[PDB]
Amino acid sequence: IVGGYTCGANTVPYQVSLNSGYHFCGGSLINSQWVVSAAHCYKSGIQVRLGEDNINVVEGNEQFISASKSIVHPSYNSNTLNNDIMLIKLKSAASLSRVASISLPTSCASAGTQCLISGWGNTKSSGTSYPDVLKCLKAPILSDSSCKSAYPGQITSNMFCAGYLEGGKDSCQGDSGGPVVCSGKLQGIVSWGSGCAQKNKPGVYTKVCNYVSWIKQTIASN
Amino acid sequence: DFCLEPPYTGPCTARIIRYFYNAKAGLCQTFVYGGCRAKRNNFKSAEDCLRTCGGA
Ligand SMILES: [Ca+2]
Repeated sequence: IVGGYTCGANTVPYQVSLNSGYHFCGGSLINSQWVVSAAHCYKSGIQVRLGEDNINVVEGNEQFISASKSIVHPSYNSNTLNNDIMLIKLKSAASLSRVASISLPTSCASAGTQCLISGWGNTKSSGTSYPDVLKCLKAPILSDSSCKSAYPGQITSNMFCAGYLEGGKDSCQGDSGGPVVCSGKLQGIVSWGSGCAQKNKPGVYTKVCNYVSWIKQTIASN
Repeated sequence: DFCLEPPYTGPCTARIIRYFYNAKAGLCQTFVYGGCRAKRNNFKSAEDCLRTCGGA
């Protein structure tokens, strides 16, 4: 997260860190046993870390649970990045104030809606600086037209842009799979972009409202 | 020669540690891969990297 602020210990209870010997992606807890993240974060040997604030120090509110299953959307396209969504089943259920699930959306959010994006990714536009604690960013959802103007022929119906055209505030490497929460509902999954916090290049997110059926049914039959 | 190409992080925002052959140093080094659109000078281990590009 470039241009954000320190969220505060366990103020984003649904945020999880996906660890494979180190933090490589974020994710959101949707119930005691399921996590939603990005399809490009698919990796073998994933350990999910809940109740985290400082990812480098054991502070006592953590729960490390290995994934038993990783289901990438059947239509995920690694080239176009369309359908960049994945469900991870926890080997055992998490104990749910510091660890809590986030609600799925009932409908899609509109341009202009203010959302909270969070993660442990790089905090520099030019350079490298990975934080110890969770960073937060409030960014508005942008119109489909401007999104499409920023990324010609790359935006599908399953993606939305959020951020600032001026640049300076954005998601960055290490934030993928994390939540974009608007009005208490999970509306997006951090996905991709052109560089980080560049002018006229806002971040692109997976539009969660289009997968609610798939998510609910997939969770129930696995 | 893809072994002489600079490492490519790509547009995705994961932070996955991969290896690339650094012909200037004559060794395989680590770099942050974003998770998608990998070029060929991108390996999962130093051994794979050396086997494919070593000596390029
Ligand atoms: Ca910790």
